[PDB]
Amino acid sequence: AETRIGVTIYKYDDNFMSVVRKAIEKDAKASPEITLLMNDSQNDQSKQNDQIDVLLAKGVKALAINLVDPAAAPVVIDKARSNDIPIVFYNKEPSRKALDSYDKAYYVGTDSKESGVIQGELIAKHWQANPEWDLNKDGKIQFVLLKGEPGHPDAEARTTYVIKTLNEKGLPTQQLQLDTAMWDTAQAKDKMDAWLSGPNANKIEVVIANNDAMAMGAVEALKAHNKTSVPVFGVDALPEALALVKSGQMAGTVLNDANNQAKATFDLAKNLAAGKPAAEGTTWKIENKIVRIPYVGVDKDNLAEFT
Ligand SMILES: OC[C@H]1O[C@@H](O)[C@H](O)[C@@H](O)[C@@H]1O
Ligand SMILES: [Ca+2]
Ligand code: NA
Repeated sequence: AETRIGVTIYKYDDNFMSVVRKAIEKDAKASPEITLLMNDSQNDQSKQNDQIDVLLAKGVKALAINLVDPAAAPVVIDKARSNDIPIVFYNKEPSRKALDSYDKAYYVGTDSKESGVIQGELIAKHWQANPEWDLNKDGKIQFVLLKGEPGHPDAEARTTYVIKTLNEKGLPTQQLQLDTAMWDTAQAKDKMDAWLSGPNANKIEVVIANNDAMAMGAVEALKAHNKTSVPVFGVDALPEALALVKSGQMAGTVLNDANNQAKATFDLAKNLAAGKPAAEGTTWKIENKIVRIPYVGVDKDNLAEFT
């Protein structure tokens, strides 16, 4: 006996979604009647759309979709609803209007703003404890920021709220550079290397990255330029970032809870595949069809909890 569930990951080479992918597959092992059909959309929404057509033709009873493009949620909804197939969107949040457009569309993710606020609180905490970080002694944080994908809710909120949080805590900032590296380590290394080769190089006091993968690239570029005392902040708490916090090569990150997002996505998909209320028999709190899993700030104080 078997219930098929189709799953997409927007790109398997995304560091964070690779963690989520493995956690989904691990959780599915405990429900041997489920057969997961797991797909790498390779960062291409048209490929994902074709994959969804195949999954529906192969008789999946639910879809768990990590969109390539958040704006494509209506296309996916239109495909799934033809035969009343439920969708748990996850990690890339569709619009409220898209979620409300189909009774069987749900979302599992995070409060994106919370991660920006926590990151700003972490930067404030360390800035206030490290007066030497104010290289030009002007009382302002001269920073560069590595942004995630334009329009991605986590990139937009982390970028807006890290700065609002710092400023509201009484720490003025000066944005020397702000550009996207598309969540990617190599793009971030190249972008940081360019900034370190230009006129703002010696003015940079803090590196803020919307994720750990981009922070890791910035760390490499800082090392190449012998700027290892410029602090770097990320988001996700990837193992590699936790190792950099331990060595002092990153100042802080924020746990993006892949384990519980994967478990909630799988649990909701499994209930919906059976025609049951989405959170039945689970602890997940659905609020207007959305589950949000808390972020947690991580630095040297609480690092031992995570390694
Ligand atoms: O959608 C993918 C993105 O999701 C974000 O929540 C993670 O912080 C990023 O690392 C990841 O690249
Ligand atoms: Ca300064
Ligand atoms: Na994992």
